[PDB]
Amino acid sequence: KTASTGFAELLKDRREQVKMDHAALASLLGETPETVAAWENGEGGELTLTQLGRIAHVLGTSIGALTPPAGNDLDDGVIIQMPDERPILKGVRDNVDYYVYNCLVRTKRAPSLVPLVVDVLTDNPDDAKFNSGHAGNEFLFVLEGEIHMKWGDKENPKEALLPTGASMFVEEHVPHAFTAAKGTGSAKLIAVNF
Amino acid sequence: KTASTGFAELLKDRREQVKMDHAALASLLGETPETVAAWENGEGGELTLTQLGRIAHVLGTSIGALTPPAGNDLDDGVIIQMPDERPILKGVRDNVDYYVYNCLVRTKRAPSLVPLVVDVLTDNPDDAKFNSGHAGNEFLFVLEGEIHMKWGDKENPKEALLPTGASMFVEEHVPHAFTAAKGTGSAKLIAVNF
Amino acid sequence: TKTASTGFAELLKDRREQVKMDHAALASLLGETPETVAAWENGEGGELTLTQLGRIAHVLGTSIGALTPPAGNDLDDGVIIQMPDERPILKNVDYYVYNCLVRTKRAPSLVPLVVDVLTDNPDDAKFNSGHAGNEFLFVLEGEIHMKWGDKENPKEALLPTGASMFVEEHVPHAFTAAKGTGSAKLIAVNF
Amino acid sequence: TKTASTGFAELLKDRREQVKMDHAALASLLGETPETVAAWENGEGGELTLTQLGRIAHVLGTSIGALTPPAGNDLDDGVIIQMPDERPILKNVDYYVYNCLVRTKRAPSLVPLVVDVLTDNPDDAKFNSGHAGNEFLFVLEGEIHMKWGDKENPKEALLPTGASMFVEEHVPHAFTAAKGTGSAKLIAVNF
Ligand SMILES: [Hg+2]
Ligand SMILES: [Hg+2]
Ligand SMILES: [Hg+2]
Ligand SMILES: [Hg+2]
Ligand SMILES: [Hg+2]
Ligand SMILES: [Hg+2]
Ligand SMILES: [Hg+2]
Ligand SMILES: [Hg+2]
Ligand SMILES: [Zn+2]
Ligand SMILES: [Zn+2]
Ligand SMILES: [Zn+2]
Ligand SMILES: [Zn+2]
Repeated sequence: KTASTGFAELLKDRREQVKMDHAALASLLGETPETVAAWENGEGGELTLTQLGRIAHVLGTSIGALTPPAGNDLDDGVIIQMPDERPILKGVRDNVDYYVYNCLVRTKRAPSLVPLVVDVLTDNPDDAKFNSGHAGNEFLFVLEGEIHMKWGDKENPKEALLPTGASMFVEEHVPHAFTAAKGTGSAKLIAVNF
Repeated sequence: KTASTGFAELLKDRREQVKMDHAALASLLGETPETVAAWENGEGGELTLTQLGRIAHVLGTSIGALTPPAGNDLDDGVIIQMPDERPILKGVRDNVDYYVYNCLVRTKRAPSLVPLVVDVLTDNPDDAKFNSGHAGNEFLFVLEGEIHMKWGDKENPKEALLPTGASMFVEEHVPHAFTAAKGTGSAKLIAVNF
Repeated sequence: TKTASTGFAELLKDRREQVKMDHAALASLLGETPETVAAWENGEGGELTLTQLGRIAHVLGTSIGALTPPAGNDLDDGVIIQMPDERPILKNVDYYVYNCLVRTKRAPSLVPLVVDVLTDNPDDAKFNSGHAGNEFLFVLEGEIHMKWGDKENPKEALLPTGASMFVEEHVPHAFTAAKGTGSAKLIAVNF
Repeated sequence: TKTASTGFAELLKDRREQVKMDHAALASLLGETPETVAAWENGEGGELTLTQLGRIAHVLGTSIGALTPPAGNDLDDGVIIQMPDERPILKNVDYYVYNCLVRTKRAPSLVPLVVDVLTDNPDDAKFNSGHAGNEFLFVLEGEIHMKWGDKENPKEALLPTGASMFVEEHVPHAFTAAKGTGSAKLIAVNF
């Protein structure tokens, strides 16, 4: 139910898995057997990131293997966000907005799902600044106006115009950048990273 | 480059993996060693689904392990669909349309990605017919009007109203159904199964 | 068949519905009638060729593997045993005998072997090019001379009885018995 | 530390950027200053407690594991060896001795053991409740009496030297040496 109960359980499981008793694990970590027992009784909440790294190391695993998954924030399998709930970040250069990011619903049950409405306020394709690609795949859909999309190698990009209603898939690790089509003022798209 | 070259390569790999020569594999399948060799030389294109099932069985694996992945239809990591390319299926009951499905971009590199614009033509929540849930997760976003969403157990559903701009996540295997809000005529949403 | 065609029948239907194609839509793309597509979804797809399956998977934007069922279940309440008398052998030809241990469709990548290592000249060790998966090894009898990495300048280890080893996916490796000791035996578990 | 804090630093930044939060946004949600969040992303997060990490992961809609680096690499060009003299032991207490074979951070679920089985009374076999992963077993010495499934009415097998077995994830099982044969030995590979 918490980081430390989650840890207590996963710690005990791993330790038993590798056939160590409290004393063996304690001897590897500069603690008493009693202290290791306390962790497994849910008293590990004040362990530091550094100490957790050492525990994972001596158990031949990662901190992730010893900590609980993200958790469940769903309501019988669903989560809903109303339109006046959306968080917003602005893409700014020299106190000029280039993008506004309208954050749509997210869930701990699918952490890589990041959907956004992007207001695209630059209509100078020169302004497009390449990222370096995502860990995951991405789906885009043009809601308003027309997008000038660039992808691949920032030095010699591939480019395309996407009118309203166009849809696109960008594979993991593919660098990309976009603005509105030259001189057309502004555009809007939905981007779903997953 | 084809089903049969893909198979030829995967067949040889598996057979070598389990330490069988052509003769051993041939003796399990009612063929000569030469025939099995021919398959590995790319001559398996006329093998039936049934015969493939038997080959997979005797090799202790699945037909999928012996056939190539979906393939690559991307253009330097991307695929784009223009708005007048979209395929359409209609949800019809007694020659009355309830839904129109406007199929957005798909790719063999991520087969479970199925994005749709759904025109919702029924505004009677009684008309909502539950599916039985998806293999994958689903993201929804209301583009026009207002949606009456139902989910969970069809006998005692959970329900919510989603106005324009609302967004929603439905976990794998969660049954759901939707119409437009009662009496409001019609609505439109984007649904991204992934 | 029953399982392949019945499994194909169910997954075909699921996938078709998933991409919002009715029988008529799918049938047209394949040059078939809707009744033919219906017949496949009724379990009558057993005579479809590998090439035809490739085209169905293509039009459905997916793979043959996605439209076909997993390997079956050959376990007896979660377990499968192999008795020592029941091992298949393949004799890296004449100087290694491969005694195949238990395998299961529920974990097709698991391939455990007892390898009889009959060469004791490390100079003749022949490097493979690496496995697709990891490997665990345990020296059962004798003493093994293991080589790995770059065949031109390999890492090496002399491994007495009871030694154990892990070889990561794609790492080239070779073994012989230790120079002049005759023969050795290991258990190799590819997983 | 270096690796945990440096790894946290990089993944924190990636995730923050991914969900479109600047330092100030993240800092406010955590009751911290933006300079503090900047300091973490500069490798100064080593003293963060398990509880504080839980809250950072919570606000970022993810897990601690997603914000922390994988287990390191302890391999020598793709390989790790363990010599027979180097086995850790745990003595299912007094009648099983567990001799730990080679393990690696590159495959943390791989736990191979030599199990010395010192009880030869099948009546006393104690059932575990099943593993999280699969298991491969090979009878090294003697003869094993294996039980599995329902402890109330188990499936059983007498397994002579050289027998091999696969036990699927979550299947309860127990073993002793065969009645009155004294002792036995197997290699168990959990993977
Ligand atoms: Hg945000
Ligand atoms: Hg935002
Ligand atoms: Hg369609
Ligand atoms: Hg469609
Ligand atoms: Hg074999
Ligand atoms: Hg064999
Ligand atoms: Hg141990
Ligand atoms: Hg041990
Ligand atoms: Zn992107
Ligand atoms: Zn759905
Ligand atoms: Zn090998
Ligand atoms: Zn076990």
